[PDB]
Amino acid sequence: NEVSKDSIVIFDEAHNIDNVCIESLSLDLTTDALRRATRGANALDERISEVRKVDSQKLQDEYEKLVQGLHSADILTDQEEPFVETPVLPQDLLTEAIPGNIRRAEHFVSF
Amino acid sequence: IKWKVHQVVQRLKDDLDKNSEPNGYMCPICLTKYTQLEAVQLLNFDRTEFLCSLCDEPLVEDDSGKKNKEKQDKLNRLMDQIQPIIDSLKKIDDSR
Amino acid sequence: MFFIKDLSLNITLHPSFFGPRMKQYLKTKLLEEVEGSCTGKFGYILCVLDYDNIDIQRGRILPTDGSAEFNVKYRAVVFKPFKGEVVDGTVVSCSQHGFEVQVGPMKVFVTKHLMPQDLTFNAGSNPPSYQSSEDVITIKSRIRVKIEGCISQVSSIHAIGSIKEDYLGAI
Amino acid sequence: RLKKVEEEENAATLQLGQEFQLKQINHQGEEEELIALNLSEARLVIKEALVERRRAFKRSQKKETREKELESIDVLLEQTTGGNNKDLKNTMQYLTNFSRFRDQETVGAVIQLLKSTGLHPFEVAQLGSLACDTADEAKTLIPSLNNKISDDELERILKELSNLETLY
Repeated sequence: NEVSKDSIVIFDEAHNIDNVCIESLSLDLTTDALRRATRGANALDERISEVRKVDSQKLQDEYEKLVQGLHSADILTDQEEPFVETPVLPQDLLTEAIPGNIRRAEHFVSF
Repeated sequence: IKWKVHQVVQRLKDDLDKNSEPNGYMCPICLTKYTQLEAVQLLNFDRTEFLCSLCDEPLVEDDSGKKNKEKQDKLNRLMDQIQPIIDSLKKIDDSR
Repeated sequence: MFFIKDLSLNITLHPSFFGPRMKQYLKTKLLEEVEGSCTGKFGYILCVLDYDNIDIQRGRILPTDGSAEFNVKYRAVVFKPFKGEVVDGTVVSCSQHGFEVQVGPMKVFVTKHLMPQDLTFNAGSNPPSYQSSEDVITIKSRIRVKIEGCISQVSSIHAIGSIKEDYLGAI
Repeated sequence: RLKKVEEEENAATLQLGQEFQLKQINHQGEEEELIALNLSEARLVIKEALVERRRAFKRSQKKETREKELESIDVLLEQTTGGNNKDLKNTMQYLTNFSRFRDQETVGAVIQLLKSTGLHPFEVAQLGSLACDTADEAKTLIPSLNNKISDDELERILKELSNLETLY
């Protein structure tokens, strides 16, 4: 973001950089991680149920913002950081709207 | 300890889920409870009340609807009391 | 919802009805103990299909009695009361703790807990009307009810339902 | 045998019951797919069966205007069968009350379209028995349909069905 396009670039002793390249886009799955994901999804689901019970205004606001199709750079400021950081290269990102099948919070949780 | 607290949690959660359901009925002559569906199949011809099969007694409704919030609050405060055990369990799962 | 399938029936015939013309006699018997009937496996049995070329063709005399047993195969229409989707039924009778909706053949009931608590039910109505905007119980009373579950029993069909959903109760 | 619980709900995400599943076998040995039906299609075929059996009795002793039709098939029913079919009276009242097409030809054209589309049978039978012209509202009604079908395809079928069917 804040680099000049016509600077000077040098690299030193990166003769094993292919391994860094490989791990830049490689990932593993374990059982306990799956368990933690299940527990986190359940916690998020119950939190969403509680929030829908107490004040559905924020959820409806988020839902309509997704109906307009805003994104992380659209809504988030600089001082707040994205939770799930962008895993893929920005040249390959999707920039269109969220589908209605996962647009609702409950829909996305079930998804 | 984990099995007992899990059993307590599931027991009280299903107690609250069951207490959120309609209370049901009973015939106090035979001292036998009756579900809402059992009341449905035991109605009168008038389509107003429900008569018992054996005692032929007009069904009187079970009293648990006010108990729903009571069991919810008992669940809440019991979780509050048990919360240090939950935190210690979390730290134990952190440990080996 | 209504279904079509080939279905089998076993029927006894009294030996007094061993006259020379019994095939259409059995067809008649098939008519008034298939049409207008209820079960648990197939629900309310509406009417028969394939009136011609029906499949009986053979029968056994029961050993201890002169009754002759027959096996009948036939296409028909029944009703299958599902659970979990919307029907726009009509209400004929009501109770103090909920209305009894007659969606076609059965009488599905909605408990006073199964109606939404924010529905503005007034007990001083004839019949007791659980209306908020438009779903006033009338002789027509088209109410969008979802069957929570049609509980199956011995051949007397009963169902339960609720209107705690958007456009549920509302058409 | 193992007491074989098999808990199953009936919905439209291909969540179909065992007792009425799709692939059966008919008694002559040929495969028997499930026959699910539309409300207007049932409204047609009850009349078809009634006129067929009535003409069958006409040969026996020889050898679509709903207000007339319900009472006429009623008196045809108590011509031979009994008067106990009050619930069956309720059923064809329901059929003539909420069946999406009063006429046969619109139903026939819709089925002629669907025989080319090759949609899911129970799904499209539920859609046909339903009487609505709003695809997104139907998706809000049934989240099973909301998850299954795209709204664009749902409305692109719904409008070319809605222009044909008799609006109410």
